[PDB]
Amino acid sequence: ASRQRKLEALIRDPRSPINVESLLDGLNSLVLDLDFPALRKNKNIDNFLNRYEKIVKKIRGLQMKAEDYDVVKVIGRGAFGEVQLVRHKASQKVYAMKLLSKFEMIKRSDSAFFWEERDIMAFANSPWVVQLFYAFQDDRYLYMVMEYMPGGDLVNLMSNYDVPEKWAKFYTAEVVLALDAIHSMGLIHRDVKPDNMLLDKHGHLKLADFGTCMKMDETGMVHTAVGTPDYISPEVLKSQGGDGFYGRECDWWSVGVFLYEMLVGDTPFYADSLVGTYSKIMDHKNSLCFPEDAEISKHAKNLICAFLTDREVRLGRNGVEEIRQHPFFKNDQWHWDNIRETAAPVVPELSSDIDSSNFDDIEDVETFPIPKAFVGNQLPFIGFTYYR
Amino acid sequence: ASRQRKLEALIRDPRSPINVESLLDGLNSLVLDLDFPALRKNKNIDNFLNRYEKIVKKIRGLQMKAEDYDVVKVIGRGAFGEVQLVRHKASQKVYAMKLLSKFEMIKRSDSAFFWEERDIMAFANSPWVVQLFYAFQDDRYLYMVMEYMPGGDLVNLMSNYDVPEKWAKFYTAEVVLALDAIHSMGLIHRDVKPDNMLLDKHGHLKLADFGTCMKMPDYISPEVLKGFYGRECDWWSVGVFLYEMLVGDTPFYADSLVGTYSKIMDHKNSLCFPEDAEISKHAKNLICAFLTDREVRLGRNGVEEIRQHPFFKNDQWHWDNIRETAAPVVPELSSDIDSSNFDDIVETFPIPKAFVGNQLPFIGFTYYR
Ligand SMILES: COc1cccc([C@@H](C)NC(=O)c2ccc(-c3ccnc(F)c3)nc2)c1
Ligand SMILES: COc1cccc([C@@H](C)NC(=O)c2ccc(-c3ccnc(F)c3)nc2)c1
Repeated sequence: ASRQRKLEALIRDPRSPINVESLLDGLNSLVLDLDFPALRKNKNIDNFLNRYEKIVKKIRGLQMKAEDYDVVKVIGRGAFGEVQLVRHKASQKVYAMKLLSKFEMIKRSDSAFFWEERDIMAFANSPWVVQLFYAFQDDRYLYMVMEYMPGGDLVNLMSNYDVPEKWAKFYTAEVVLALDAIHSMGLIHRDVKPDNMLLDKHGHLKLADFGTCMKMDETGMVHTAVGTPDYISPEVLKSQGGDGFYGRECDWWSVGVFLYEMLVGDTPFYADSLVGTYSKIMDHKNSLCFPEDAEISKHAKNLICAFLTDREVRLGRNGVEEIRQHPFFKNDQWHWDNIRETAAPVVPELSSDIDSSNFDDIEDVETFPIPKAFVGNQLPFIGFTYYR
Repeated sequence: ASRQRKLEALIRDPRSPINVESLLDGLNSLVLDLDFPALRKNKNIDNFLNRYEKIVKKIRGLQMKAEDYDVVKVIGRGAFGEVQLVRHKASQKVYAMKLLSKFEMIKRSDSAFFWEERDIMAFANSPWVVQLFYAFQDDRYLYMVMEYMPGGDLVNLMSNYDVPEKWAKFYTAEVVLALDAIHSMGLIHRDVKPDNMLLDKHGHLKLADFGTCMKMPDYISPEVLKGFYGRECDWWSVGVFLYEMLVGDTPFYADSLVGTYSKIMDHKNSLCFPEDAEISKHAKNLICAFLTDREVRLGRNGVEEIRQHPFFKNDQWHWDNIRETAAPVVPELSSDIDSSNFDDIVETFPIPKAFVGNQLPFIGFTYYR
């Protein structure tokens, strides 16, 4: 039949919401939401659960789960969970596994952010994005098994090394190509910073933490929770108070803040309080001054000022090409088409497959209540499971 | 990787409860049970339905449905629905489609019977069972698309024809082989009768109506008229069937129902063959062999003792080739929608306040051959 080929095409497609893994999540979520002593007083619910008792226990055994991975060490912490350095028990392969608590996401009213984060890492097929091999879930958490990045974040690098300009040219250029890939996918990052810039086994850049990512409207804009204030742009610091819009330019601001921090040493709009940091970002024409002691070229000064302006005249409105032709980026080391295949400034010297010397030691769990009626706490997480 | 091959094996298997069609039923049922104005006041339910709004409307369009079939005529009626003679709009192929109301099955507390009925017709792969090509559903009904049997039931045949013994030998033997196939599958029919015995385009037998089937009042046996009971209760009804064709009336007939029940319990005394009736000694012997107490009945120790009974001897057919020989009454049918051998023959669920789950018993019913 002509309709049956169209139906089988939808189920085979991994982007589709009615794939085999998503359909299995629907069944697991339905049984998890229904299987309680109170809800089994309903005749329809009791007879359904008894039919699907044995097969759901079988599928839970066969499907991927937290018990398949040994937790080596906690390597990062966030709002709704943590990032664990893990080893798969069967294959002995090392991964970085991000956890996200379902209770905390439901409680704090933020349970849509992970969809774009899963899709960016799973489906970008880009060397600038951290690849997602497996996504899975249980009653408590969502899991995202990713390629481990043993070189560590760019906060680690700036603390340990006094960064010269040739190194800054490299890492900025990689950030430019990384954001261009995200902008090409139809997305604004909203939270570009050294914490979200990770270094691989070879010392080359990939981006992680795509929680603040939102898909652009048809114009190239987006219309509500924010990152750290040091790297946030002034147009974002007005839109948060009542409606407001902003485009890809807000990411390019943060590249200017990033390029300032490596060369100078401190953040350009730094203050003791948070209110001071916000005020300096709004007054960026007057407050942006380069320290006289600081070792910075004229071209790098020019590029930071080109990024750190009002949105309407900023560098990166009219494509990436104007950023790429800027004289700062000229060198006799790499070109734009081959930067990721050249030798990195800092190649990590790693002692083992579970070496986390480039990550700092992380310092050290309420569940859902057993409900009276149907609440549907697992329904927002149907479709999350993914197998490469 | 070893677990993923086992998981994909379960989903590919059409007998399995977690196949692709059953998983799609789970999604459709979840959306049907949840999509109401009251339940959308829950944030989790509203955001789930908005994600799966467009794709569920798309799958409902692509999947099989009642609108794909033109209803020619209603050919039977039952407790929870009807049997429609139908034609598929695309292919122009004629089928018999059984409807079953979801409201009536939920209300009267009987919503497990259809599983064995679907599985018997879908998966028997036997010439004695009516084949199920497609099973599907909507919010209101379950549907079972079957091969049309234009020869009609054996009630039709006994009314129209005065049935001789050579004809009775044939139709009884086909019933014996038909029940043997059902008994081989691990099932007791519980309701063997002329209404449930249909004749195909060639005048050969298939069984329909497998509602009373479970896995191991004119026609009901005395052991059922109280406990537990085996395959022997079907073999009683073959004796009642063989009596009705040769004699003309039911052996334990009464005016009231209470009279019919009493005569079945007193079957040693009440079973008398009319003196006017044209019946052999061997056919008398076989009816009496079937119409006894369960403990000494014909058909306890396999079908072989029934097959070797002298009544069934003839110079027409053998047991291995009976269904390939010429039938007694071959139907003379004028068209693919001829229903001359069939006689001429709606409250919904309330919009609920909370989650009730009225579609949950019907998850897994959809089947595509
Ligand atoms: C809002 O809920 C959250 C819960 C947990 C964490 C976070 C944020 C703060 N962290 C990340 O997104 C994040 C994700 C991957 C990695 C990573 C990737 C590859 N190799 C590594 F070695 C580490 N690092 C950091 C947020
Ligand atoms: C449970 O509620 C019910 C709802 C409707 C009906 C019935 C029972 C009484 N009828 C049947 O089962 C039944 C009878 C004949 C045919 C059939 C099969 C093939 N070719 C035909 F021409 C007719 N198919 C099915 C019960």
